[PDB]
Amino acid sequence: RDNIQGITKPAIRRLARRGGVKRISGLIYEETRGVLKVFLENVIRDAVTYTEHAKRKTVTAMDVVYALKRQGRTLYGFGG
Amino acid sequence: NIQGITKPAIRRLARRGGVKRISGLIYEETRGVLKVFLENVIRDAVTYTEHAKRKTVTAMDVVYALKRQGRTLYGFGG
Amino acid sequence: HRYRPGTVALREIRRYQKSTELLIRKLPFQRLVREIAQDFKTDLRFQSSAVMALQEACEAYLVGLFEDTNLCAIHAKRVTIMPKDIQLARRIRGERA
Amino acid sequence: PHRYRPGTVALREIRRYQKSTELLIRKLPFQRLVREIAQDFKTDLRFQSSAVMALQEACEAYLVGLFEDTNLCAIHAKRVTIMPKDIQLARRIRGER
Amino acid sequence: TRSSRAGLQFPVGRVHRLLRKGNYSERVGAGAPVYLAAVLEYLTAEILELAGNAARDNKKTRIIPRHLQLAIRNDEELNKLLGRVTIAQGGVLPNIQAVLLPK
Amino acid sequence: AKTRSSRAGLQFPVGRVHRLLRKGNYSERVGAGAPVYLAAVLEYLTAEILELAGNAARDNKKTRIIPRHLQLAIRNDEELNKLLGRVTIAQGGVLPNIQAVLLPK
Amino acid sequence: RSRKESYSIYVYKVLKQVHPDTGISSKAMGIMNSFVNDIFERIAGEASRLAHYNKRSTITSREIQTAVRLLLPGELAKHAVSEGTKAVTKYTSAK
Amino acid sequence: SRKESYSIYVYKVLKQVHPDTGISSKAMGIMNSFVNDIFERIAGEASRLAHYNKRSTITSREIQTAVRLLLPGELAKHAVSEGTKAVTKYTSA
DNA sequence: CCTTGGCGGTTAAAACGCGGGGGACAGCGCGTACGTGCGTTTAAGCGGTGCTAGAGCTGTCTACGACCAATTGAGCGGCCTCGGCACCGGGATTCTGAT
DNA sequence: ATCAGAATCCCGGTGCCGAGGCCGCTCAATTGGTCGTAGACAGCTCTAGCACCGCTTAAACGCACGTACGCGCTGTCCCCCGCGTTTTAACCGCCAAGG
Repeated sequence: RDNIQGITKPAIRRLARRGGVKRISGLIYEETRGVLKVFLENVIRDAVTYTEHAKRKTVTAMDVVYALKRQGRTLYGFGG
Repeated sequence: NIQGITKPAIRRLARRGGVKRISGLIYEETRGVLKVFLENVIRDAVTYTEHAKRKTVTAMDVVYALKRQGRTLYGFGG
Repeated sequence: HRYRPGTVALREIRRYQKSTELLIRKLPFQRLVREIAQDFKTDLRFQSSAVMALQEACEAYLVGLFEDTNLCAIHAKRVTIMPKDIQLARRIRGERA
Repeated sequence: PHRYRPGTVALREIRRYQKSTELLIRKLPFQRLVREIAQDFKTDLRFQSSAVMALQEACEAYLVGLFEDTNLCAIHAKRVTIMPKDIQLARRIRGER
Repeated sequence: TRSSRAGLQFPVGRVHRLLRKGNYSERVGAGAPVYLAAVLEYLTAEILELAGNAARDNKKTRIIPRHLQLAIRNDEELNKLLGRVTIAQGGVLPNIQAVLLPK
Repeated sequence: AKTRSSRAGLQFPVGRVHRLLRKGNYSERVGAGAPVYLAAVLEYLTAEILELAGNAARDNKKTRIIPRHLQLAIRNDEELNKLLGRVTIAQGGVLPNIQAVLLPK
Repeated sequence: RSRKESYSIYVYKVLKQVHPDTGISSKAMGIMNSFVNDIFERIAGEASRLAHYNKRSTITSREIQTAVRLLLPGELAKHAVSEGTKAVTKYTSAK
Repeated sequence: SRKESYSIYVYKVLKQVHPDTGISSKAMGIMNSFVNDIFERIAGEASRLAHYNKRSTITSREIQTAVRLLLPGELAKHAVSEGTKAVTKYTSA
């Protein structure tokens, strides 16, 4: 519960600064939280499918990396 | 040459997407982007033809070049 | 008589919304495609369905880019599209590095 | 110890956080969100440290890219501040929901 | 024949032959071609029924590619699936934004 | 020369690539010249990435290569950024990109 | 001579079950054939990569099922898994 | 367990390129994942080309046209030249 | 027995003059939204503890897929028919500019 | 609003052609067997994920705070568009070829 708000407002501030935002609005945080939640839902579902087919109930690093690979946001350094 | 994509052709292409007012410098940017896209797709198709050892580009080659570009098209028995 | 600007374009948009025929005529786009291809080979030819597929793909890509450009202009509180709008659409698309 | 007009402090934070590379989204709240999301789907889920770190870094990269696209949309619109409509347009052009 | 032994128009022999020629693994299970054929049959069936819906929207019985593309674009799921995929003689939905309507 | 790697004069192992292709489920039979060409292509791509990674490192005067250098090298070069615009490097960040109007006036 | 294969008859049949009073242009029939081939090869490639990562060289019904779970959207994935499981059971039950 | 990696080959390549430069283990994993992804992409594209062309075997022309297709013109040309030089070096002796 | 174009003939399309007025274009009220700080309120994370089934590998057998050769019936090759949807033209819907 | 005046929504007609009717053909999908291995079942093993608090410390919290770039409101100036207009040349027919 309330984990969607777990990403604090200053954390989103730092994310924006890395992105390159100078002026940040107050409703940006909620939309960013929604985008993060949707992307996490997709990647987690893909990784869960990967680990279920393996008959392993533990989500492994290779499962998540392969899920990111299939989603078009392939991430490196973690096997797969 | 590049005038083959005519002013009315660019007008119709823009109006298909819902554009209302078009500037005089839009034609140059549109023709440049279309030239880049055509160069890429025709490059892929000609590379397919070179691989095929044939003399003429086939419809399958164009469709699969589009697919490799991520622009798959239906209607041609791909 | 002389109408006010703006309504006509909406009328042809509504009418052409019911048709799917290819916009660009055959021979000029044909010549453009073949002169671009001449930079890759000499005396090279395409297939008929290959040419039609190239026309469909070019029309679809250009229409998508124009929709992106119009959306960028409207979101920029503008109605007439400018090449900078196309540049923004290309940059967000990721093609331009 | 000073407060300036809006932006120089923003520029300082931007310089600091572009000079820094460590994770901006904190690991514990992000992992808690991941576990909350995964609870609704499947029970008895164990996550590896590298898996959660991969989730965190991929999400950070996607968010930063979306922020870059939003900044491009705003600046192209002659605007400094970003609005939810800016993010809507950026995601519309990007194509990931 | 194995066409109707799986209760599908698409035969098992053709699909299993395609699987064997694709070398998708060392060996293909018995239910894999049947699974694929059933999924394909349902997908083409729903595509064609939304095509018929588009056809009756256009007041025409015979399916034209315009009907197919309207079927693709009305449904949110299919537009999500075949959004990057274009159709020859396809078109797009009736889409009018209210911002540009005259006063 | 006993191993085929010495005959080909490359660095990447031909044997492990051949084993992976065998356990690859993409082809029944593999030619005798494809592995060498693929190894050369992979080596050239790795060298292309590593040259710009070292360029960034020497710009930063850092011997060890952190993922920040990899991401900066991938994003800076037009060819790699166009090629790998959809590719994400862990702990990489993004380029320092300041627009003209972003600087205070 | 070349005897190229086509899914014309099966696609015509399927449209006839879903719409008897509905003709289909050869363009639409080709579109349906292309869609069928695309989806089949998509699920086949997903199963191939699942067999790759799982260190198992056998594609049973489980591999295609998880491929469909990964490929098709949630509600569509659920429907396809249900129908494919029913098809697999009825295929295994009989001769 | 018996999990192979390409760390030593990357180290040797770095030594032959930069004799006095190191790299991190995280960057090593990033390079390993990049190699895996590019290998998967190349294998899939070769598979699709072979299935279209009805070829039961793979030759150098397939991978050459693959390099031409995927990489841009200059990078594709350089990679093709390097691979052809390697093939000629192996075949000549 | 194929694909641009050789081009005849087309007939409506390329190319463009051009007005006018509403939009491009910047300027500027204005002031509510809100950087920046920054203490208050929050609880991060970094290093720990044993819990402890289960990832992974090995066993493992045997159910289940591959291999062989006969098979056998539908898969897609050949020509012909004829009304849905496009066209030729009228008539009536459904709009909207000037009013 | 108010009808004008074209302009779009659906129509009877209409005629020569896209889909789809009739019947083979014909080899590959189908048959059962017999090989034959891999993987799910069974069990194995210790590793880093686990429950949990528990303190730290960089960081999160709240709205008072400046305040500037945002948006009310408009002039600006004009870039273009509506339409006719005339020239453009691509297209309906015509079969190509070559291996």
